[PDB]
Amino acid sequence: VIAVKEITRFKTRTEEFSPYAWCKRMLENDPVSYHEGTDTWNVFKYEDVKRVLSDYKHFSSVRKVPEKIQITESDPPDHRKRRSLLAAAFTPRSLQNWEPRIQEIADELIGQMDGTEIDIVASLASPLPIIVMADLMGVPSKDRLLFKKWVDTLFLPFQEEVDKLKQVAAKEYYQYLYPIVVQKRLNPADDIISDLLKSEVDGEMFTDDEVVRTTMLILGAGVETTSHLLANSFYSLLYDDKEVYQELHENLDLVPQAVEEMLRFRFNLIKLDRTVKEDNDLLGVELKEGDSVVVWMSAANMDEEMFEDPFTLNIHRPNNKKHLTFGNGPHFCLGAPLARLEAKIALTAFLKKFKHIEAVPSFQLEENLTDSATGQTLTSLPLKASRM
Ligand code: HEM
Repeated sequence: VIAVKEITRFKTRTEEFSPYAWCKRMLENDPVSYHEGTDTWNVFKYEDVKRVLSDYKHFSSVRKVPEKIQITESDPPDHRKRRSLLAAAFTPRSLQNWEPRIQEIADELIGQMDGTEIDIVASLASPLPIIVMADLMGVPSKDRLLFKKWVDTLFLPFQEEVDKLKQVAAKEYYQYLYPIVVQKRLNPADDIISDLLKSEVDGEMFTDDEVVRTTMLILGAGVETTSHLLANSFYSLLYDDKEVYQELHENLDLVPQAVEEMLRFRFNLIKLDRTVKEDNDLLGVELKEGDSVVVWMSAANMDEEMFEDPFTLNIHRPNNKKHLTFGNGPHFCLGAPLARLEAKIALTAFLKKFKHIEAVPSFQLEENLTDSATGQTLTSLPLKASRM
């Protein structure tokens, strides 16, 4: 694995969190770039990133976990089958049915917020995805705090005393959930575990172990990323364009468009890796089998060939939803509708309750950021809210 910081070599976390000047420089001066220190080819332009992510015949997701559940690191023809197995639990019917459940959870969390000082990461951005996933999975509401404790340890964290805590949590999680999975095979309900147990593609079906382990992968894909989107949205409403909050407060139908502009502009720096599978000179440079390619979706999202005035936050830009933050092609995020729905529901609920927010002047961004797979992520974000 190549960390972003090995390529950017930025001095501060802040420059990764707000990397606009670097993206511009790469897009304009070196859009298909060889980085000798990591032996990577780096792709920045929108059209090139989109093509690389479509062209699984030349750019593989297999680098260098039971196989049936390894969806991200697989290529066609197995990838399609493995994705379809999981997709049975994320149908549009299910997503529509989830909306009132997610609403109720967001209402409970916002319910507990008071003109007092709120840590939006601790009070909303972290817990909402976790509590939602517990509910959607079919974990009994009585065990929510216990489940959340394991998820916090495993997926927001954060010592080779840490390794030990995670080993213990993973075992506790597995021995909690496995008997639930067993019970649900015999008595299905309307929940993710039950839908996974019934899923069948070309005669392939999940074992109970595979169901449990798929739930752990779902958490690993969805918790920290969704929390990053929620926290960054509030960051942007506090520090990027202060008028946007008022616009959304007076017109809640703008919230989905605002979420797409946060995915475009405030999800930094997200990249994906591929490995060349078939020799090719289609990016205009010849790459041979085994070469490493890094596609920078954060930069593609700032490409003026696709997005007008790309270094400005603009929720009215007509084509923000063409961003590449969820990928493109065969591996495009299976969670994207859920992620979009959680963010719309959370923001809307907060906007209903609070007329104004304001930044806390003592907050230092550099001291409240940590690494993640999808870019620098906020460990807290304080704000003052006016119930007004
Ligand atoms: C803002 C939130 C999210 C972001 C930005 C995000 C981003 C991504 C990206 C970029 C990929 C493509 C990886 C690749 O091509 O190598 C991906 C794949 C995936 N995402 Fe997400 N994701 C998010 C939330 C979620 C959630 C909530 C779930 C599940 C509940 C989830 C499940 C998946 C799965 C299963 C894949 C693999 C799909 C495949 O390989 O066919 N994601 N996501």
